[PDB]
Amino acid sequence: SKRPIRIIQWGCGLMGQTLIRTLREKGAELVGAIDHNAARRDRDAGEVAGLGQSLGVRIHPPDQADAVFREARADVCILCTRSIMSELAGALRVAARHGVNAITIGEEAFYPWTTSQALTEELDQLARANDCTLTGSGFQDVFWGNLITVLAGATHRIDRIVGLTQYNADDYGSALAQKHGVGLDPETFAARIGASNSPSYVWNSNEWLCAQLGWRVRDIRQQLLPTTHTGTLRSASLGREVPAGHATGMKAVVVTETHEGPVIETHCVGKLYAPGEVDLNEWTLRGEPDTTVTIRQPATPALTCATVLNRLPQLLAAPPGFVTTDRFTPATYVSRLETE
Amino acid sequence: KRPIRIIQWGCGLMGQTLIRTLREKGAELVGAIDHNAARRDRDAGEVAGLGQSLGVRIHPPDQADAVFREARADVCILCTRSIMSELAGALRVAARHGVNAITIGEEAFYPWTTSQALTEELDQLARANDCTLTGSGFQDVFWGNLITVLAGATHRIDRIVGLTQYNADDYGSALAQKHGVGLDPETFAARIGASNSPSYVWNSNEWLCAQLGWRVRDIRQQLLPTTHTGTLRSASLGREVPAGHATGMKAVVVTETHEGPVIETHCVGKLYAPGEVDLNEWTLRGEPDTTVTIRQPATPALTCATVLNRLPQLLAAPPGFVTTDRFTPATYVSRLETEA
Ligand SMILES: NC(=O)c1ccc[n+]([C@@H]2O[C@H](COP(=O)([O-])OP(=O)(O)OC[C@H]3O[C@@H](n4cnc5c(N)ncnc54)[C@H](OP(=O)(O)O)[C@@H]3O)[C@@H](O)[C@H]2O)c1
Ligand SMILES: [NH3+]C1CCCCC1
Repeated sequence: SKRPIRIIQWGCGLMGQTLIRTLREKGAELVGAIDHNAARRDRDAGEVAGLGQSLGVRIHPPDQADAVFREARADVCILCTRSIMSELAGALRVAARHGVNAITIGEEAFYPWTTSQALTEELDQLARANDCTLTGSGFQDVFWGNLITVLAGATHRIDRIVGLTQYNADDYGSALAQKHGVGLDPETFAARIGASNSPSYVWNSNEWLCAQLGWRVRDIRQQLLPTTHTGTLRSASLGREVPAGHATGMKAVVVTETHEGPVIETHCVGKLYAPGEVDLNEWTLRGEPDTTVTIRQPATPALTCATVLNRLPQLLAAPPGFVTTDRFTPATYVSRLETE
Repeated sequence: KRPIRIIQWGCGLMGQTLIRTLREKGAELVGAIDHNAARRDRDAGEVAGLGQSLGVRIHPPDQADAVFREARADVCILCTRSIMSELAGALRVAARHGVNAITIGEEAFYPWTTSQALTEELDQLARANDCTLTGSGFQDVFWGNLITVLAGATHRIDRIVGLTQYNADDYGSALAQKHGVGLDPETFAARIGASNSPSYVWNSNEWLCAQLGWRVRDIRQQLLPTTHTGTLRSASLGREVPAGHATGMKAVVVTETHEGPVIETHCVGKLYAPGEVDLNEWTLRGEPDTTVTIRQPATPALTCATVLNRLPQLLAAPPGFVTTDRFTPATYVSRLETEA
């Protein structure tokens, strides 16, 4: 006897709407919905997600999260809100206090152990105390992660791993556009983005690779450079026109040096696209032998959401704590989001 | 910790690569078997092209029991033949001496339906003697965990479509022979086409179904000769193949599941005209559609490196004939060492 996995969606923006539609297609049940956005509070989650039949799941503001957790009897909270642990920790604490497993697409949560050590250790203790698992997943899990380590499993010697990834700032909400400096003039970009040099998404995903490959990080160097176009580009995400020479987004170059010798160099571009530009994911393992993998035009948003859903049975089965996916076996295709 | 102790059975092109590379990863060659007249009584290091002899004389197979009793080996690597009926002799010797065996023999990757009785016999023998037998090679990642790791980021799979191509000349006589290299069209039809023996991707498609949790309903295979407009040399057979003779074999395997998804795999093993390269391109068709390309895979080096990376898992695995779908994916290993 199987029952649907019971999901609270926290963040009912572009990604959250995709997850609401897709979790139901896999046989899961939406049992709670939280969003602070004015336009969405009090609407039916089904309606907002573009379903034709309302779900009977009212979107609550976050100040009512404890009420929606107590009512919902959920197996899992999916959190699609912000990129950094400081801005995710509040929602993760709520899920943990209620003993509800949580998975976030928030990029830092993929591997936050050094970048937000104290928040991660506190959440790990709380999740342990309440007998639930927290984790970070998304596009990184396969495409900047297990894709590379499965190919490393066919490699005799690795000298260097080199990654090139690119995604469209317009496909995601304002947390991503903001992190990438979309619409900033060159001087403001340098001063706000370049100067503060906050860990890019591939800072955390390169640490995940080292953890799964069994390497120890010695140093990480990052440069954030504005991306630019010769014409004006419109940001539907931030609702701003970006004139030629203003930042259309950010290229991050991260070089991860290990004690063991190998280095991971990852170029990560989030920007507005000129006509004919597409998502990229290309990796080379340099050593013996040299191997290059190319994903032809990854459907980055769809792939993000599908790995989150495929992870859910492993998240339920996982031991309690904040357990990053480097400690899991790779995500497997799940036909139905149901549990015994 | 001590080096893993390896008997190399088959000291041809792949066996020479393994002898050189296993030592580079900190394993120790303790035995060598080869039936080739040119290699019998020579030092395995010398034959592998090392400048310093290893003190390991290549024995003919009629002396295999003697080399196993003497060597006290942890692992036998078997690089000889493609099909279980031709591998069984060596696997029986390894198992009777309680030594773990891993073969690049392609049927051994997943032989449970194609050679059921041989596999069940070897499984009980291996169990009686407290050792693990398995099949690995290029298939393990590039026709296997590469696909299932991408499947982990997929919402719905309708069809998996594979195109792979390798150079018949990179592997020695047994593979050239299996691919009908140098056969005239009539002999090809009669020996190869007519008998329709399981191509390598018959067994690898069954492995994919086992790891994705699908049940095979039917498998259909067409074997067609490959041809060139010019004469080509097989360095493995040392013969010229004139225009219109078989330069190798294209296999098309359609694997239908009870669940609905189908795996359609196109597999070409042939002599290469100038400019031709190895290929490995897969599409997961469904939601979303994902295409992965390996740019000119170094198929031989990848075959050997995944066998070595598998060794710690082969030692750890329970006794019996345990196909690699029951293992977690191969992981990059720096040092081939074991306890006590
Ligand atoms: N790991 C990955 O592979 C991956 C993939 C895609 C996106 N992401 C990231 O995950 C996050 C969500 O992406 P998205 O594109 O769906 O952004 P989005 O369209 O802005 O949607 C997020 C929703 O959450 C709301 N929100 C933000 N903070 C909240 C809080 N504390 N409580 C309740 N609701 C809150 C937002 O409201 P407002 O609009 O009012 O702020 C919005 O409705 C972003 O930071 C993005 O970078 C990660
Ligand atoms: N951070 C998300 C947006 C695209 C890159 C990886 C997933």
